[PDB]
Amino acid sequence: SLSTEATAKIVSEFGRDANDTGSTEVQVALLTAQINHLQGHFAEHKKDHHSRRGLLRMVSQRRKLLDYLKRKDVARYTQLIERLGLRR
Amino acid sequence: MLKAGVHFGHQTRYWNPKMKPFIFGARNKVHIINLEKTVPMFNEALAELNKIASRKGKILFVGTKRAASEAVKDAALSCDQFFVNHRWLGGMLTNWKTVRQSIKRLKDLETQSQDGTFDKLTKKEALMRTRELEKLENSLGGIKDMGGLPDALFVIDADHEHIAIKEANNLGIPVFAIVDTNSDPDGVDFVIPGNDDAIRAVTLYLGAVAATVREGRS
Amino acid sequence: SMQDPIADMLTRIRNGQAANKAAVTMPSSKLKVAIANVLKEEGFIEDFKVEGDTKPELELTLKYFQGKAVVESIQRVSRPGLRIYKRKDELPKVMAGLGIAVVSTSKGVMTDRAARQAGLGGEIICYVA
RNA sequence: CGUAAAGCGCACGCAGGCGGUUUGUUAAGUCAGAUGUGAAAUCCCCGGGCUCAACCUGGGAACUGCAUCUGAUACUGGCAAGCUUGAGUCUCGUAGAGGGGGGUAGAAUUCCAGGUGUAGCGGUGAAAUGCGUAGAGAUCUGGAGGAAUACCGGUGGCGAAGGCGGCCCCCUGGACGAAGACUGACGCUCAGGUGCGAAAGCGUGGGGAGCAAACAGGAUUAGAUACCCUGGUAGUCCACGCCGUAAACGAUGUCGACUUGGAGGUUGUGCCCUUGAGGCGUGGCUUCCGGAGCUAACGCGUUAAGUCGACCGCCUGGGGAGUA
Repeated sequence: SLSTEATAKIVSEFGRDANDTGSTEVQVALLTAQINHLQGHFAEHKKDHHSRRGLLRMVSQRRKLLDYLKRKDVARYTQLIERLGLRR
Repeated sequence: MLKAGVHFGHQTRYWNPKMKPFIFGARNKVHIINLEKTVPMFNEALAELNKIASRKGKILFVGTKRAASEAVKDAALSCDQFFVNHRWLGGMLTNWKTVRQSIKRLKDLETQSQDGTFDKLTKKEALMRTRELEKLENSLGGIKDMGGLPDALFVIDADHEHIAIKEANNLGIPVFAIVDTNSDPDGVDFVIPGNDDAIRAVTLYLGAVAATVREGRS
Repeated sequence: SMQDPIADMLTRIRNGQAANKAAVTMPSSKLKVAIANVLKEEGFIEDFKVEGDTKPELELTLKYFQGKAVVESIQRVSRPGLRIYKRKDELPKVMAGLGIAVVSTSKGVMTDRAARQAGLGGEIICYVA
């Protein structure tokens, strides 16, 4: 699911450092990466509910990473959604 | 202090938590007691029995297992205080008012059978009283002399005689128990780490107690 | 999730006293020793010592007159659910006044019995008996 | 609040409540002293006055408060800067009836067509219904279908819960362990809200072997709108919608800390001798028995009903009624 190579590009273009595995904006980006893909399995296969519970985890969890950022570095949050085209 | 190679530590894979201080652990999943925090311990055990012993004490030895009984008998009437080796009637102490009356049956028979009243009846019928004499001798025999109530109740085990601790520590008679690394010391007054299930060890304990008991008499 | 660490620090003793432990440890914080400062200072718990530079974990040593605990009772009061502050003139007595109560003044955490005679009072934390 | 009344069936989650650790700061909460206002009578305390009393009455205390000034700064909050245990991301593997889709194989069931061949077959406590000389049942050969996956299979595993089982492939969720990396409290819970949610049932449309509500027939019985027997519609099966209730039950809310043992099971991983089915650790999950303690008892017992802390839900006699 978004295999190792697919991952590395996200951190790469969201690189504060090589092994910046854990910065937020990287995560949100990965979250974005998988979710956009995941709507590929759910366009069809709509009845696949069990997977849905997992998809929900990511979205909402990603959201929780949003609000942490906003109240911690608006320059990061504001640069972010405007480049990852968020907010419906 | 290691005068013997059989007291060292034994009894099980299934220990009992309350036996935690005094331990080494070896192969076969058998604990080996830490004799180091044993030797000092029974010394005052040996000592404390003596102070009341020298005060013309009333010491009880209780044993069972048929492989622990003999040494006790060999050691208690050795010169002095009373013992019990066969199945000790649960209640010889906390209900001694009733057991005491039993001895009147015994002291009768014990005398009658050999010079007194044993044959003014039919042999098989007169036989029945004989068994009762042995039957009384078998269990109650070791207390006949006791009278009143104890001053101390030395024992070999804690579990196999679990009925002692809950009783002896109920009228308060000071007990002295060699608890295996299996038993529960809770009620025992002077908990002596050691082995029950041995024989060369137990006659050492008896032999250990046999010493100062022989001084107490005064 | 471990929202009242002091409650926990109170908790540990009551349990350690139950199981005849010898010493108990915890993620020691600035506050935790302050309470510990008192407890030892009045003699309910034997000596404390703290090791650490990144994981400072105090080890409070208990105490026993007999095998029974010496802390017959201990009780977290000021809950994060419910802060309760009492005035100088409002300070209660615990165990006819012989059991002590740990209160927080503006002179630092200190037994009410001594904080009473500092002439002021504040947040009550726990009791002991 | 396991069984007595009472943990929503389960999950995500906004408001709300609560929050790890370090330093500085601020002074909201908190706190000390003071100040003003807190009407009197009434209540209380020592008095006093009617012969006493009730009653009157002097003086004090008190009126648990509110606003302001002045500070105290532990704790709590705001704000600023951190830190790593909480939490989360990546590197690599491992196990799994997790979920959806699309193929597929064997066994049997009934059916239908042939060959053979002949009076029963089926059934029951004993019968009859029914099927059969227009030739069954039996056996052989073959085809057509539908639904379920023996053995493996196990107080095994997986999933939030409902639930999940032949094999294969594609799509896809979660979990666990290693040695490190990295963000640096990003948390815990959550009325309302959203979603899921056995079975039976509803609606539209496909299927229909077996099973089978309803119903039919034969029996049983005193009667037998049943228990039994022969059949049999819906239904169950598939798709898409719907319903949202169940003894949706470990009758045990969620998260977290702590608190003596024993014996198995399952699944990772470190080491010693794999020197030979091993021996010694370290983690996840799980089964029975059990100690302190707890509970009304029964029992729970490191996965507590023990010891606390955060948040929610819920109870307040029986029937009436889970009804109007």
